[PDB]
Amino acid sequence: ISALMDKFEHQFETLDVQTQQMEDTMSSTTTLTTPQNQVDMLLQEMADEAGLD
Amino acid sequence: QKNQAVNFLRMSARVDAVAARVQTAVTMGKVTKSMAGVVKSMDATLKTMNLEK
Repeated sequence: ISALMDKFEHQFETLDVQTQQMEDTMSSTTTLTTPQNQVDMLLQEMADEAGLD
Repeated sequence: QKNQAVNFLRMSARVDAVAARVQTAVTMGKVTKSMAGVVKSMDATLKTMNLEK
């Protein structure tokens, strides 16, 4: 059992790195459609007036 | 979502334009065929109906 469990840790650890990698290429391919600057000014836009409604 | 809105909507524009010109092409086609039709029927009916008779 214990062996099966450290095997478990290692296993889903590899899951997480798979995830991370995938999301890097996946978010660097469509990245033309989400500038950094635009998001900055947006988040700021909804920052200053955030709770003012 | 917003930049996608721009991109898609742009495609909608240009594709719509080609759609229009294709429309013109088809209707032009119909007119051409039908016109050929009247020129011919009227011609073969202009041979036995020739003005002297």
